[PDB]
Amino acid sequence: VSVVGQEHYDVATGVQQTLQAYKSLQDIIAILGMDELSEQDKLTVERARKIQRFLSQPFAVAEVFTGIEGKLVRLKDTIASFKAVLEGKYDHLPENAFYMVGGIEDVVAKAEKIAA
Amino acid sequence: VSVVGQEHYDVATGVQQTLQAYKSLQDIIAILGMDELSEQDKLTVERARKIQRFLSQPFAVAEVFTGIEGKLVRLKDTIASFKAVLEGKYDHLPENAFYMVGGIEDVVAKAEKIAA
Amino acid sequence: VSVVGQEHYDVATGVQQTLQAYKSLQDIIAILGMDELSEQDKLTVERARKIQRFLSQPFAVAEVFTGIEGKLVRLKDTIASFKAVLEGKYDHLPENAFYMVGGIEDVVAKAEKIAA
Amino acid sequence: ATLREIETRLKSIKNIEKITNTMKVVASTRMGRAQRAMASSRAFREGDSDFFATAETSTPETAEKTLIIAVSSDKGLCGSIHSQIAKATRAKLQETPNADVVTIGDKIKAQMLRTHSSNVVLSFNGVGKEAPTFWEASLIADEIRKLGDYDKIEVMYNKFVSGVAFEPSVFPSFSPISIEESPKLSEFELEEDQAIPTSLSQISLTNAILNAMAEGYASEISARRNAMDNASKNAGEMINKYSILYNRTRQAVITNELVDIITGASS
Amino acid sequence: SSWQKAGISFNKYLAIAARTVQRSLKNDLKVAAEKRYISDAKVQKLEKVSTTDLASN
Amino acid sequence: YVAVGQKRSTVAQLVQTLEQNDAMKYSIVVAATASEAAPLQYLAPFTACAIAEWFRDNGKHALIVYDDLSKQAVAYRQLSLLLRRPPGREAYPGDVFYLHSRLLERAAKMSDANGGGSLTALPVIETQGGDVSAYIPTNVISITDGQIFLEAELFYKGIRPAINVGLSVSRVGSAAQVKAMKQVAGSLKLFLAQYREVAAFAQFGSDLDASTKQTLSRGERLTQLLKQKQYSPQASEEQVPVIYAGVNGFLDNIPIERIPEFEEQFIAYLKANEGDILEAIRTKGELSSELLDKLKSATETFVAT
Amino acid sequence: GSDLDASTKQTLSRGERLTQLLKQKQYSPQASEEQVPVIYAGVNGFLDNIPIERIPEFEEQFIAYLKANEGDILEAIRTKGELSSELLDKLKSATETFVAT
Amino acid sequence: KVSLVAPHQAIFTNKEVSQVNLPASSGEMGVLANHVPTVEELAPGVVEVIESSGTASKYFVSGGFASILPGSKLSISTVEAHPLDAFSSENIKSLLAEAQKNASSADETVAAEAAIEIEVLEALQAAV
Amino acid sequence: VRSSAGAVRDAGGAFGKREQAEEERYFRARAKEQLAALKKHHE
Repeated sequence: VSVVGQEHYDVATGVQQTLQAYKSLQDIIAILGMDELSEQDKLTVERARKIQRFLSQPFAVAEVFTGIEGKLVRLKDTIASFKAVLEGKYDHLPENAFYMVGGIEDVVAKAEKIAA
Repeated sequence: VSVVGQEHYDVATGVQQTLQAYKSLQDIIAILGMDELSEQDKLTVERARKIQRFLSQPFAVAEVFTGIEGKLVRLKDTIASFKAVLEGKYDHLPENAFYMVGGIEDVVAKAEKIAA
Repeated sequence: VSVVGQEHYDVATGVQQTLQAYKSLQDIIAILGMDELSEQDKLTVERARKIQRFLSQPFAVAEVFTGIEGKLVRLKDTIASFKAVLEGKYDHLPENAFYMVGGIEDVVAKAEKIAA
Repeated sequence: ATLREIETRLKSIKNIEKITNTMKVVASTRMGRAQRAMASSRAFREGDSDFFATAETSTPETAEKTLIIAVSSDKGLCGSIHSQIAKATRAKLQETPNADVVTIGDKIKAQMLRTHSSNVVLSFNGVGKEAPTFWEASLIADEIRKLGDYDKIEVMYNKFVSGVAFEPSVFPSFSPISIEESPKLSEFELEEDQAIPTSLSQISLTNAILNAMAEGYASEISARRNAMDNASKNAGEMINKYSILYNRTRQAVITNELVDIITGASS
Repeated sequence: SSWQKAGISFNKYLAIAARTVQRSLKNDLKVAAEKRYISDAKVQKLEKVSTTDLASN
Repeated sequence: YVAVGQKRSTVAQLVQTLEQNDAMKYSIVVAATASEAAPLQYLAPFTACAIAEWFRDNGKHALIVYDDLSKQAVAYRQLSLLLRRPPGREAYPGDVFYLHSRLLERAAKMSDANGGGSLTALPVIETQGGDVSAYIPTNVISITDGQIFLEAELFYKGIRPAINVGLSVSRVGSAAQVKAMKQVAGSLKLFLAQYREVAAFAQFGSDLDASTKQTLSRGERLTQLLKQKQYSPQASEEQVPVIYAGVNGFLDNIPIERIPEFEEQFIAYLKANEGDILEAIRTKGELSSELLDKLKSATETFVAT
Repeated sequence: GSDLDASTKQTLSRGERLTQLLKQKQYSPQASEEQVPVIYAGVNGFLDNIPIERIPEFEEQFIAYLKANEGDILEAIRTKGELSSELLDKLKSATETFVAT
Repeated sequence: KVSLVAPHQAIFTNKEVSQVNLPASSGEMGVLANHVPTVEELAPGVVEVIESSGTASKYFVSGGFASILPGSKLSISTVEAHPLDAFSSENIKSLLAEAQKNASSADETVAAEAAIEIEVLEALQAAV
Repeated sequence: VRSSAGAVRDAGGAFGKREQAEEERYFRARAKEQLAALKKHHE
């Protein structure tokens, strides 16, 4: 918190806590199912899948294997997009809109084009 | 298929595919049970157990350790008995009627004597 | 029975059989209660609780931690006290009368002084 | 069968044993609350349907096939819960395969579609999660797609005969034409102006649906506790066998690695 | 009453009278009583294994 | 602090942080990087223990921190393999268990006839993948009188630091602690052990009973209150007031997310309103009958806002 | 036990037919002109209406009809090694008409 | 001897009663000792069962079926059975005002359900 | 006691393959309902 700031420290701790909690809840769904999850456990499973695909961006050197163009996100755009998804501002969007995208601007454009 | 024919090649691939599906799902049948399967997995588990016991024939040299007579099935009789059990013609018989027997003639005679 | 005699072998086998049955029945008593049993299961569960605390006597060097005196039971006194409790001679005594005691004489003096 | 493969299999089997033991303890607490609802439904069924026993209400000939209702659940992991309900309805449908089937669960509708897909006329999902009440039984009876135009109306469910095992029972439901054609139906002071035959016949369908759902939920919860205890006991035997193999592989890995360093240093 | 003219019988009249009497009484005495007036079962009329409109509520 | 096996950048960053907080004036630093020979890194444990033994033999106290114990074992085995010697288990010499037990047994507490000094040994055992029963991990845990385990799964959840209560234990017990902190640690040990075994029922909160709901609410507030930030140590008077409010039942009415804000608000209000209760718990080090009644009245009046 | 997902029925049926069509026998190699016509009918959904057991007979019948009738489409994929706008429209129309015997 | 059992709990259960002035479908009738077998329906009224002396419990039943067996057994099977003190006077006036305004204002079963609810709310408020 | 943070998906056997298929089937069904509701709200 003394190098990246107080705002960037809370975003890194919140993303690590949600990803670690999803591993323990995934073991119970393989034996009991989704009926044992409540309202808080159901929203945490959907937010953990979208946060893992949003961090994977297409590189410029790997354009021959992926096919899409390369995207480069800055440091200020990556911290603002991760804090808005953890609060409840992008809960209505799908998981395919954040996969192989850039920041918060590329996630909103991919959701409107996939629904048409 | 160029040495044993097209009929013997299809019977060998179908019998090996049913035993591989039941062996990979052994972690769920030994922990949760056989009731956790679906409709397609339940029929494949019953046919795999009868096909494994039908291939074990009593040899002539092991008559003092088993008590039964020696069975020597031919190449044409073994291919016709495995294709009829995998198509659904011997699904009403028990699993003990094919254990330590010969071909298709010995499996029908053992099921009638045990039900009398 | 060839090293400790026939009398010591019968008392050791009876105490080990009652303790093994009470330990395995601990999972069924917490989910079905204590009154949902038969006549033979209810009498064996009451005697098993007092027999587990009768074998734990207070040592002479541990008098500053428990407050009770040190009891040094011999081999003949320990075999006579365990055989009388398994036959029904001490079935009317309480479960706390055998705790922190040693021998057949210590159980009769602690039970009569607890109430009056 | 190396050191990394034995550690991943032993750690995954230990997590399944803790989830199976926690599910069995949670099933025991839910069985106590469900036992009070099953006792109240059994006492109310003997008093509300007591007029049909004294009047001898029975069916006769078939009128436009019949109507079957298979009450079950939508979730699994309950042992032979869906298998026993599907086997009982298939045996009674041999003499009358032209009757309709109304499945009240995802587990009963999946097994009935593989044998008689054309006989399924109604499908209800979302009833095996929470406990049954009077609102769920009254809503399914009014929207059963003309339930009063059948001669026989059976309710296939699972009756808990004990506190460990169960059995698949059945209860018949009379229509409006069979309630007024009883033997001693005129023994009570019933008003002929208002609806008395059609009202008492439709009320028995909602009362029997609530008793079958309460008894079926208690039997499914009791069967799930036995399956969870068997899964936790089977996981302990597999963890004990894997621990013996991991202990022998750990000692063999230390002897094989020390033999390679001793052979290279002596040459 | 005149409930026989509509599509409500003795089963529908008893459920509507019991739910209306609970809401008109004391508001603090509604413990373990609101769950007996709501459900989530969707009755889907199947035909031939297709189905029609999944009616609920 | 005996840095053994670390790089050059790790030794310079640790010495700069201690000088800014006035902590390097009375702390010995034994620099022993991995860029030197194998004789300098293997003798770093014996050289650091000899300099710290002068304070314990005079009348003062010392505290050695061998960081790390895994790096010291690799330096001793490297010099023995090149001197034409036979090896043993995990490519180590015959005196593998005697090399770590001889340097750890010298840090003991002397009696009153020798001077009254003591010496603490804090060896850090760097494990592989959480396996505490290895070759060098089992030899350092059997010779020491206690071990503090640290798992990688609890550090990413929110526990700072990740200290497992079910795996870490001390052989001294409550004999080497203050009397004021021992009264609150007795009741907290039984509540933390019962909540860990029943932690699997937290996913099904709609089927909790009376005794199950009380253990889950009290166990979650006690684990979150002990989580502190980096370079933020507390004294004995501030930790005794925070442990008494969670063990009695004064923190059960607050939420789980408000556990971080309640630790700073209760510590700041106790230093301006009830300063006599915090100063008496540090000087005397115990709690009499008058200290228990005054602490319960101050915590109940501050929990209403 | 899941039998729903109407949108996933097209992807599940096309995946089983694509794996059986790509499995060749021993000493039976294919060229670039015969492999380009078989991969286009399985990826565009033209092989979803055929059976699973007739996947072996459909590969030999499609290659034989393209060598005697529309022989110009098979020679252009091997010489040029690509397909432009005119080659894509001629390959899609010949594959749809050959599915109905 | 009464058997007033509801669909959630049992009130009378065992046979330990004498009089039962429960509102049936016709009028405010009352079962005595060995009454005639009248298996008539019950309406939303006050089911006060006089136990021997004046220990009657004003159970506000919402309707059901008062079955009378031939062996002096009265099985008053209703849907709900709440006491008179379990209904607040402040919340009872709000339900009667909302049902009167919604009646004769829409279509389908909205006007039919509001007319039956206004009659049951007026009888329970006058017996407080 | 022992570490088991995500040991089911890290094994890769029968329990590991069933956990990944159950999560992918539930996410595919929820994506169809979210995409259809977003297109109707924009017009």
